[PDB]
Amino acid sequence: VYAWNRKRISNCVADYSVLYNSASFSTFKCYGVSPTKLNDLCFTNVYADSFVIRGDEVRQIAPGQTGKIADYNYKLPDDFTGCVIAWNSNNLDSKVGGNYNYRYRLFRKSNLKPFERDISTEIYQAGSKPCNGVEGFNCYFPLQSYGFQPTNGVGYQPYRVVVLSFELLHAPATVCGPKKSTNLVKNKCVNFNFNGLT
Amino acid sequence: SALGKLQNVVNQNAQALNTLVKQLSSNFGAISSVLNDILSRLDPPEAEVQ
Amino acid sequence: SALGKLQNVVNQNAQALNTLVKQLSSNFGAISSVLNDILSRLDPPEAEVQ
Repeated sequence: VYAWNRKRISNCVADYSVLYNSASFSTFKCYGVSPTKLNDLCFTNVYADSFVIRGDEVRQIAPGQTGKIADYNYKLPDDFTGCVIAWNSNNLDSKVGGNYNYRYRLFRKSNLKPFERDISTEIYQAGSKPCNGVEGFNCYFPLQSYGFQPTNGVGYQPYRVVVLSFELLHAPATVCGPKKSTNLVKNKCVNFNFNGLT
Repeated sequence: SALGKLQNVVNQNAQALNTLVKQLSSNFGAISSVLNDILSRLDPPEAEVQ
Repeated sequence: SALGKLQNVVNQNAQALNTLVKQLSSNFGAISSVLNDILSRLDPPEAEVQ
């Protein structure tokens, strides 16, 4: 989550109906757009932000949330449009001895901007005493690992979260829905849909 | 500027119409100022609010 | 009460200005009538609503 992966999606036709109709996702929650209207609109600036978090932290992947990974790992803007996708991954991203490959930023001086990534492995000064880049008393590494075990209860089990981020109509669009194009008629009153513009 | 009294009335009426037309471009706190965009993007429970 | 006609105009203008000032002390359903108190007591998602 501190180094969440951002992938650009462009120049493709996207069928979001296979995402709504799939029951694999525990949370399929969209904010600035209806989930069922995604096949009827055209988009550009589509971004997929992929990371792994806890079970109780899936509420913090939302606009306007106060939280820990919201402030120091992954921040969403107040005017965010898109969909947050979360599904349980205890069968894949957990080990009986402890899966420690997923890390979060426990310590930071200030909250992040929306869509800001911090991968800097610099030390934090948690006390009055300066640390000088060396661990010690009140000097801790900012990145700490999750202790994922399959025997743990819900709320702490690993969840895979993908955030789809869009922009609405304010640019030429390259990602569209599976709606078929009709022929054009001249000099008649029609209700048209040009790339999501109705 | 001889006929300024009539031109003031004409300008005031045209300016009032222009302001009234310009006010459609404001979203007033909604996600968009275009009704078609809201009706094509959202379900009726939240489109009702917008 | 000889000059009541001018005094009414002066009183109405002063009273309208005083009422416009006193409307700032009303919260209009918000938690406080002061913007600084709202900005200091709440996060921007709810401070925006207030």
